[PDB]
Amino acid sequence: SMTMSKTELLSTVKGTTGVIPSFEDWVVSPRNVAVFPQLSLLATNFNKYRITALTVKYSPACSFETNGRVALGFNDDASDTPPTTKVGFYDLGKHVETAAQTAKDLVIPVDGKTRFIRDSASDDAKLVDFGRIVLSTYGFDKADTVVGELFIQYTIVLSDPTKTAKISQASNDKVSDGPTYVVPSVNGNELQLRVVAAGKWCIIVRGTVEGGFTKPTLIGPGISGDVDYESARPIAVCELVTQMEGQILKITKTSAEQPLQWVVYRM
Amino acid sequence: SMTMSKTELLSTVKGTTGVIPSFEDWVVSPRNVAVFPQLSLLATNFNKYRITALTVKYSPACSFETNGRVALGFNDDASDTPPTTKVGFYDLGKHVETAAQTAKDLVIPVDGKTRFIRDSASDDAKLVDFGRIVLSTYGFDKADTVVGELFIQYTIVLSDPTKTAKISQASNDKVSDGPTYVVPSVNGNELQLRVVAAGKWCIIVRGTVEGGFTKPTLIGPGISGDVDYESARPIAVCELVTQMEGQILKITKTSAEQPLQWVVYRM
Amino acid sequence: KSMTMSKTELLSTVKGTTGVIPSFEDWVVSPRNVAVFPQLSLLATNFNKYRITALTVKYSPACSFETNGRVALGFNDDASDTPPTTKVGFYDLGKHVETAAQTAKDLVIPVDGKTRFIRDSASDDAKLVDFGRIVLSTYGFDKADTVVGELFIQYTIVLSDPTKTAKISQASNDKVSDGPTYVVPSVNGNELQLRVVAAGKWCIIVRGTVEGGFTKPTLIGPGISGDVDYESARPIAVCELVTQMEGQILKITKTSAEQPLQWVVYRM
Amino acid sequence: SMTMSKTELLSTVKGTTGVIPSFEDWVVSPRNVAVFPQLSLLATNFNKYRITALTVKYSPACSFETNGRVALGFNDDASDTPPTTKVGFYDLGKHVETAAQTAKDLVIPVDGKTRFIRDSASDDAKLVDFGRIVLSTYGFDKADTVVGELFIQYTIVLSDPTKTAKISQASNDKVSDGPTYVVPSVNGNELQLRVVAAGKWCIIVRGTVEGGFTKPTLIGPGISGDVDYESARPIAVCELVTQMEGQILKITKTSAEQPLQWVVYRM
Amino acid sequence: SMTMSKTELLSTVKGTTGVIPSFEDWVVSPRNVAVFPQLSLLATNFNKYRITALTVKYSPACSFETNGRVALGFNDDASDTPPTTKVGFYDLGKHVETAAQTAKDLVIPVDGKTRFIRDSASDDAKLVDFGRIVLSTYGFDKADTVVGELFIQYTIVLSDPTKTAKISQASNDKVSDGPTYVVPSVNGNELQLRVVAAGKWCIIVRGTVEGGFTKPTLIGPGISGDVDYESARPIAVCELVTQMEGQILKITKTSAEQPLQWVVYRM
Amino acid sequence: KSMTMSKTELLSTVKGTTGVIPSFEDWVVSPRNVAVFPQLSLLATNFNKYRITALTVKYSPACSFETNGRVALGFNDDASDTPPTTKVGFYDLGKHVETAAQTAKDLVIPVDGKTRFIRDSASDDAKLVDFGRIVLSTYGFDKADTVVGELFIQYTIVLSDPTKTAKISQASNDKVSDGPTYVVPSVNGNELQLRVVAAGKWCIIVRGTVEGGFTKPTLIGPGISGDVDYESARPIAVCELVTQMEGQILKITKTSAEQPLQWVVYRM
Ligand SMILES: [Ca+2]
Ligand SMILES: [Ca+2]
Repeated sequence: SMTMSKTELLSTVKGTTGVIPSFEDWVVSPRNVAVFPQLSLLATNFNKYRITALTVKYSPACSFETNGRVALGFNDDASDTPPTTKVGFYDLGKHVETAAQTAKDLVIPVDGKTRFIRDSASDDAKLVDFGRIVLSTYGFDKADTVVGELFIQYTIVLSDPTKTAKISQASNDKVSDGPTYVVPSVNGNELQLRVVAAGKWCIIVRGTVEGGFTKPTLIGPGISGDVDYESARPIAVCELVTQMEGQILKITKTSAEQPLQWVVYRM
Repeated sequence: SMTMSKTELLSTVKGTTGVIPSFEDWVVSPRNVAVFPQLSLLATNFNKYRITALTVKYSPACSFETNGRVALGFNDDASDTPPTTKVGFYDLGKHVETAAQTAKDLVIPVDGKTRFIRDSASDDAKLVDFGRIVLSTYGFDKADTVVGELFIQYTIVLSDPTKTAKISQASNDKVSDGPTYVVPSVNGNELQLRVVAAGKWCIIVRGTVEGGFTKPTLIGPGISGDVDYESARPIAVCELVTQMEGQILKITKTSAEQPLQWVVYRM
Repeated sequence: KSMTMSKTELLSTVKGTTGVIPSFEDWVVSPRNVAVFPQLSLLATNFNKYRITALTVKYSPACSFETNGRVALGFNDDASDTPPTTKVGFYDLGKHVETAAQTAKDLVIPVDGKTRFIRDSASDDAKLVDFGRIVLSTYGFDKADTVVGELFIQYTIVLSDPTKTAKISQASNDKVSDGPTYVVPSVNGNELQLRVVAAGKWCIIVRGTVEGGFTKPTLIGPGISGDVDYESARPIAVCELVTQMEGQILKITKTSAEQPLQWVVYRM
Repeated sequence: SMTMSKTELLSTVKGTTGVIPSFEDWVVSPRNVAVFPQLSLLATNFNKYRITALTVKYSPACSFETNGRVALGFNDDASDTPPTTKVGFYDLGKHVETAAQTAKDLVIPVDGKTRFIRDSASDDAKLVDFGRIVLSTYGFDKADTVVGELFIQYTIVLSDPTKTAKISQASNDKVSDGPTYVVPSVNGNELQLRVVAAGKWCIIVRGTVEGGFTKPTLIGPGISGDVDYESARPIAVCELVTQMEGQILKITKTSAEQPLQWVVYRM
Repeated sequence: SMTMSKTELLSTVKGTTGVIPSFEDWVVSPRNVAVFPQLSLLATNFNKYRITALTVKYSPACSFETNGRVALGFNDDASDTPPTTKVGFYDLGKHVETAAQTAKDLVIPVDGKTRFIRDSASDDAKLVDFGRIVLSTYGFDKADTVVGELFIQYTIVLSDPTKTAKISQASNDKVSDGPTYVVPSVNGNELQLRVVAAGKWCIIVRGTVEGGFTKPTLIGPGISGDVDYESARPIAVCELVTQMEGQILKITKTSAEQPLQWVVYRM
Repeated sequence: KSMTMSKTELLSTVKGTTGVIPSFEDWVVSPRNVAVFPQLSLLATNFNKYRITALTVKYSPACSFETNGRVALGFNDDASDTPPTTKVGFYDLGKHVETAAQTAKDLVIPVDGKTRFIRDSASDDAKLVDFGRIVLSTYGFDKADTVVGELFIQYTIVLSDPTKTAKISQASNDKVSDGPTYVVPSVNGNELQLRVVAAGKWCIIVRGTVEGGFTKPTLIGPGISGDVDYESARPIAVCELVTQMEGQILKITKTSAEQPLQWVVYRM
């Protein structure tokens, strides 16, 4: 029985211009790297968890002369889909809105329930996950631009130690019994790996042919690293440092090539 | 910060012939992978530790006809030289002796002292390390034959949470500031990477030539995996599984080739 | 006997940092570290032990209008562990505090009741002698080089074991220095860098073997000026420098034939 | 003056065939190196001792197919003759019997009497010595084969601090006023120095001729070291390591040569 | 846990003429023979020590009509260098001065700290050593001449018994893990071994050639012994008795000879 | 704020003097004078004013048998007036005390309640800044060089006006120094003498114009040792000295063609 209390960096908050609503959601399970960078790592060694305390804090990093609004909401059951309308968010159990340049906390309620830590995709969200967090942004007069970050302050109890869950993520991960460090999106012959959280990582891309795929490319600011590429027996070894959520690795293969293979290790 | 109790596998025990004692030692430190395969991982998230309970147990697995002595000893002064004489060993602070067919437990005494956990070789062993364990054997009928294993039972309390440590080991680490997953051995153009403990690993070997080094080879029963080799820009991606301590990855290079680079990740 | 002092001192001047990538700065808390205890360091020279009873870092803004940016402070009591390199790493520290550029914030470092030896040299065991390390981080600003605010340390220490005065000059004791850590070196092959820890007036002397020995040294940094007296005969340089901000650098490159150079630093 | 508790190695135990008992004895005295290898050293700094706890434990190391009896006995009258008969042995004050595969402990009783520790043979055994221990074996299938070792567990309190005793042994000591590290045996021109216990020693042999004696030779498994020999002014400097009791240094001399001189230092 | 109280002879005090200051320093660690002749020997069997009481007593052995002054000082941390100016000594934590013909005590302060007994040169003085003693002499009107001696009166507690540290000192002692009985100083082809403390010793000098080195010579009063020399295979066996600190063994080799070898045993 | 300190320090070691002619030694009482305030001088560096409330000089003998000799102490509050040269002159001082070699004696210097500025440099008005001058005198001994006793200063001072740290290095400011008076020079035509005021570890650097400039410097005194690094190319000397008693001397002789040499002194 291990009790942890810490305030970690959850995500960066960028402004939203326009009129159509913009949403970002999370989930809340200690297995989720996107939410608990460090905690997820400790979580690999326990079967259960119980949250004693939980608060999401919005910490502005912009001037007082900044327009815009930031809203946070929480939902009891992770199985329900996030809101897709500004009305839905508001009909949600709890929500808080604040001016972009003003700090504000969302203190999430806690049941005494102790539950299993999710093992795979086929697990029941209602039984294994805690809830879901939602962020919304509007009223800014400048596109993507950081205005603040939100930190997660928690106190959860890990228990029932067990064998260490798997630490690497692979292309052929059956039932996603592995962690989710990166999420892929395929657009024809172009492949995109989106690094879910900030951190140090190592990704290995492998191919069949030889022309296979072109040397991969790093998309977005806040991502740097070393890309070791070798055409013959298409292979790339990328040692990256993502200093922000959602950075991108882009690889383009030949129509000749079969879908690419990859693994991600935590550095 | 909380406590943790588990009994992990430490090492297998092979026979030794003759009246002349054969030794093995381990320095007790939470970041020493060799002693705490699982725990070492957890330990990379705290600055201090305090062991409250620690006992080493020898568990036989051999036939009752075996001959031989198996003895355990502990010295709380990790900086002092390991014994060399049979008397040297028995003159240690605390020791226990038994026959190969008979189980025995060495229950180590504890100081209530809380201490910083080692960041690198250069930290003072007397300030950071708990002590040293010593295995001694002799009098067996035949050499390298397994006769039992020894497990480590503990209860330690981690504290002073902090920034996560280096999780990967590279061929150019700052005075052992990274975990020691593997220990290199060189004699000419032949390189050996001794894998410290049982587990799942991924090792990457790089060169700088074309024929720099030949496809690497696996030594020892209980080591297996895939060795993905490519001569052009000498590179090998070995995804291994080791069911026993001290297994070996052997790689030979061209007299022309520069000394190799390697990195080892936890799988 | 033993003395107890309390004082506030300027720790640093904060410059803006551009983009999403964090910039870091760190300080090791030790009574003889001039970077942190300008005046106290002198006094500290006459005792063997110290105990900190109160310690706080304050950030005070110098801007108030349209200035965006994050300013964060963190502390780590394991003075020998590596400094952070990642936004994540930093926030995972034992204690940290965040703020926006135009809003003041304080970091109160927790204190243990431990009395410890004051560091006599670069080879002392940091875990035994140093109190901890302080870390500043900045990123997210629009303008590159502008002063945004200042950092102050407010302390209360107790000096205690009296002895003969310690060495006041730092000298290259063939890998590792000898006295107060005025400068920290880093060798990069044939090139040598001496990082002058704190702002001040200093005098450094570099020596060699071979007459060709090393090239005339160079000053790297916006806040380092001085007079360099080079003599390529018996390889020697006498530099009287003026650092007006922490971390400036003195660069020297030697001949592959030349042995590792030696040096000394006097406090003017 | 303070107390001390330790369990030291006493001797190895070899088999004995036949129905006729084979014996071994040891006189319990803190300066008797044979019984207290380490302690004997400490003991050279006090004038008195008092044993509060003493137990001899036999620890097997043989296969369960071995045949044979192993028995231990104690007699608090060190001056009395050791037994010769099997009944003689079992009629002793306290004894314990066991089989070669089975561990057993002889727990010796204690008088609270505090006594002077022996300075030399001439001191009255009844006034100075604690008693005598006896090992007996018989019924084994084959002769000199090791079957276990016996350790000595004690708790004694030293007192009446004084001037340190002689630490070296010379070939011309005043009625055993020096430690007995070695015991000489002579038959003609052949000299044997039996090394009493396991340990590190340095023996020096001197002659008085030119060819006085040949380079000395080492007898027994578990004895090793350097023998630095020089014929002109017959001299040998042997730095040995003995991993077992009763090892032998053998030196042969010229019929002309005078009986040799030797000195033995602790290493 | 052994508690010792004894008053042993620390050193001889000789007069100092002239005007330039004269200093002598010690250190204070039970491993230091120079300070604890007998105690150092017992200390070889324990890992830790704690000083309960400590006083240095100056005991004059000269007439009342003797001019001169004697001063003693102590420093908390053994890492700091001894004073090199009369001002430094005086700025020291504690100091006491007395007339040469008058007895005087220096009672050193004690922390409750229990620390490890130094194991080698690479140990941390601040963590493992107790402090440092300094002696100064001046105002005498006759050169080297004994005027008194200083005795050390202590009460320290030895604890955490372990395997016996090494007892001999050798030329090739790596990291000085051995005791320091003698300190060498080389002046070209002349070698000097300075016997640190009074006591009985045995030193063995060995060479390569044959002319190797001339029969060694004893320098200083208060040193006598037997020197057994043999030219062929340069070897010397010296059984000495130093009745005072700093006596000297002098050996001169040929330019032909390589640096000499030697070991020192405690007699 | 302001601090008050009390401490006893070794002032000097007394050697016997032969004959009827007196030997003299003097000290100028000033908080930044290392000769008198070894440890305090460092602290004094952080204030502007001081006030002495208690001051005593003690002579303690080191002999007791057949040692003849007079030992006398005197004080003068006019720190700028010349030191005595005559037995008479000395005894005509404001306050003096006499004793025989084997008998201890104390001199208690009277105190005024004046708070004054601490001397920032060699050109400060002694009457305004210095407290006074102490004088030792000896003569009448039978043996020439033997230590006869020691001198100690026992004081209680109040430091008070806090400011930025003062200069710690002394530099030849073209006739008259700049910082603490570590050394006092006297030019005798083409020869220059630097008298090192107090025992300690020091580093001195001498420079010139003409390549021939000046001869390699010499150490004058029984208690001065060190390493001199001479380079007759660009006339320069780098001396790392060790004075183990007050008043040792560094001698340098220059070319008649050479301009007055310049120098600096660092405290190690
Ligand atoms: Ca110190
Ligand atoms: Ca001023």
